[PDB]
Amino acid sequence: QVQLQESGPGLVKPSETLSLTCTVSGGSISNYYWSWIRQSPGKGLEWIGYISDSESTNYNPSLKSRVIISVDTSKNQLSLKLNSVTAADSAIYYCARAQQGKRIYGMVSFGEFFYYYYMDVWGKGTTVTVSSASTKGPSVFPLAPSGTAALGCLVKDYFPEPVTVSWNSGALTSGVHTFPAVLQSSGLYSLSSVVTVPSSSLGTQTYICNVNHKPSNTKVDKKVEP
Amino acid sequence: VLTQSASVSGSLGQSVTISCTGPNSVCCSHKSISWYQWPPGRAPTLIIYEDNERAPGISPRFSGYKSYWSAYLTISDLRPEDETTYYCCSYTHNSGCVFGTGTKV
Amino acid sequence: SYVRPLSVALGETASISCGRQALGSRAVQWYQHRPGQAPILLIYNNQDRPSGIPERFSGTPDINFGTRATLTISGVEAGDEADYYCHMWDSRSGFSWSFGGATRLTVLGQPKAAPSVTLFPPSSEELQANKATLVCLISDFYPGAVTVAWKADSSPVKAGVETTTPSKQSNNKYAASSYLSLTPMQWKMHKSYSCQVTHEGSTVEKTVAPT
Amino acid sequence: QGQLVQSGATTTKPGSSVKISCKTSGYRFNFYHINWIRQTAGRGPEWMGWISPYSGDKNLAPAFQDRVNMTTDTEVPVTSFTSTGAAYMEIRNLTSDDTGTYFCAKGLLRDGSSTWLPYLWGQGTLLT
Ligand SMILES: *[C@@H]1O[C@H](CO)[C@@H](O[C@@H]2O[C@H](CO)[C@@H](O[C@@H]3O[C@H](CO[C@H]4O[C@H](CO)[C@@H](O)[C@H](O[C@H]5O[C@H](CO)[C@@H](O)[C@H](O)[C@@H]5O)[C@@H]4O)[C@@H](O)[C@H](O[C@H]4O[C@H](CO)[C@@H](O)[C@H](O)[C@@H]4O)[C@@H]3O)[C@H](O)[C@H]2NC(C)=O)[C@H](O)[C@H]1NC(C)=O
Ligand SMILES: *[C@@H]1O[C@H](CO)[C@@H](O)[C@H](O)[C@H]1NC(C)=O
Ligand SMILES: *[C@@H]1O[C@H](CO)[C@@H](O)[C@H](O)[C@H]1NC(C)=O
Repeated sequence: QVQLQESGPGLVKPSETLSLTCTVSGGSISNYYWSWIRQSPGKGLEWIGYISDSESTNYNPSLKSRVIISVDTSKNQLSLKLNSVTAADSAIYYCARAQQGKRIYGMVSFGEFFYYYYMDVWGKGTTVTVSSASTKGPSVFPLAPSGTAALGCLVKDYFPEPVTVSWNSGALTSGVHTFPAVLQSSGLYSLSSVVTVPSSSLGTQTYICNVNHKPSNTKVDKKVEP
Repeated sequence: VLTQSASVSGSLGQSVTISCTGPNSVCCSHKSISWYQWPPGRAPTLIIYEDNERAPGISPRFSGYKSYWSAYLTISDLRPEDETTYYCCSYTHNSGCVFGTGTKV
Repeated sequence: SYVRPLSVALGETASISCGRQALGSRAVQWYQHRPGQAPILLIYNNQDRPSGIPERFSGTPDINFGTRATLTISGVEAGDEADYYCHMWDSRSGFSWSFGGATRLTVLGQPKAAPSVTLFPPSSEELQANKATLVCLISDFYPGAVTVAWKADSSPVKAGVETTTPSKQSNNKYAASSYLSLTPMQWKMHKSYSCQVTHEGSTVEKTVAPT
Repeated sequence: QGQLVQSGATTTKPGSSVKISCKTSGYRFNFYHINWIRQTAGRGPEWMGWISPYSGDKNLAPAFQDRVNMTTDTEVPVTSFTSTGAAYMEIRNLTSDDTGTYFCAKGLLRDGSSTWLPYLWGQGTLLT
């Protein structure tokens, strides 16, 4: 019923205002609590802050001095603004709905209770990289094949992570296998997607490899054939 | 459009690293970078061309390096005469040499 | 934050004790997180679990004070490998901003699986660009650790190789990629190129040649 | 070796059109391009254009596209590998915002990728 979807730049220069947004699908926004969570490599999950149903804010003191969370009720969008970003600010920024719980141990009249918040539905994450380097679209090269056979699609020299790859614009989905990237010494990632198809399908089921690298708005297509 | 380092300094014996970068119009992986030592209002000097090839006689402490997004000029083992203004330049084989902003060292 | 490991045999019952013990009445949340993926709230109140989570995930309620918060995962499977966070709230301490430590759960006694190596020669368009890359794609292997070895003809080649650290797949197996970069002349002037993938005790070779 | 003596540093006023000379020695004048470079004070140094003392082919920046005339006269054989040459420079719709020091520099190599690159410079001339 309720799903969330993040969206961000992916690349932000050092000492610059990072800005992400998050869309709610199915439910409203001004009747729930929403939290921003990031997860850096090596470091654990870090709670950034949250916003109420009355649009009241409360930031983590770890980054209180430079985080501003907002909300737009015209639709179901809530944003995040983080300035003065450093190299340690690159992470997968998640977006989740917080649910207020009231743990009561003594007398509510004396205030012998405390509120706790928990995230019950999360987003999918937005990869964000803080680097002085500039974005670069990839270079797609086909890998033609020769029981069954396997063909590929080589996505080399792009920055930064990630890159989505679908086969036949989304039609081909069985046997697809996209492999994690590789950070070469030059500083650019290199991917590789491969599907296993029946050998007899070589003539002539068209195999269109789709590649999208949003940090450079450079989508490309390429066909494979022996 | 070809931005250089604002300014920087060092000391005798240490090293310097000048920067030079720009957009897809003048940089980089499909262009060559030359580094000119240019005292203000005097005869310039070609230090390094083709990203890292030194001119005949240039001291080996001068070294060039080009990333896929920014070219560099290292000036190791400083000396008194290094107090000049340096300018980078982007060119191809059959075109012009778009100079850089400048870097006071 | 720091990571504390835990090994549980396949099919056993995992007992993940919380990182910090409560000073008063508590309300503890349990999150499941596998890196590169969104967390999964397993239990929100001291024992209340949301929908879409099996009954084998259980937490300890706050009946009497002194009971430690432990997440119990009965009947562990290879999918239960993830980081487990214990978001601890209590009447005494302040506002729980930190999710706490991270219990890295690995499930022992999983079936050994041999890799599926697939080597591709340099594409024509890449060679037209005066560059050439050999790619060695390894997948469906467990335990997730392999060693690649690139050889020009029979002599070894280590200058120009880039290999991925293994990555868990959706079927709980691992995948790795190896990229050998070389000039297009070194691809023509040699007879054949091979990618040796050694996994566990055995080694598997896939070779390619410009023909 | 190689020398490139430039003209005098006299000054004029806007609307005019001045000629700048560059006399070469110690090298074959035909074998290398001749570049014209401008070091204004209210701007970064600008490459104006180069010309071929051998093929007559010229190439100038689009900022000087229809405003500059680059000409060279044929060399004079001194020895088997030495000749004397001269290069000329003119400006059309000239103002006073084009004020600065002007240099002439010959090409780097006779072939390759950095053929025309300004390598050996002159002493410069002050303008208006
Ligand atoms: C005698 O001596 C003279 C003087 O040294 C020699 O002339 C020089 O020859 C070399 C090599 O042939 C030249 O170097 C090349 O320079 C070009 C740059 O010119 C290009 O750009 C012009 C302006 O943009 C353009 O107009 C030209 O295009 C045509 O138009 C002219 C009009 O006259 C025509 O003459 C041309 O022939 C063209 O048809 C021109 O294309 C540059 O592009 C070259 O780089 C390429 O090639 C090198 C390898 O050679 C390669 O490394 C590069 O990556 C790139 O692929 C190359 O640098 C030089 O410009 C000539 N002139 C000089 C030095 O003043 C002559 O060759 C000698 N002849 C003999 C018989 O000894
Ligand atoms: C440059 O000056 C010479 C001098 O006679 C002239 O013949 C030539 O046409 C001029 N060039 C241009 C482009 O007008
Ligand atoms: C080319 O050779 C001549 C021969 O004396 C030399 O003077 C000149 O410096 C050389 N050019 C370069 C760029 O070194």
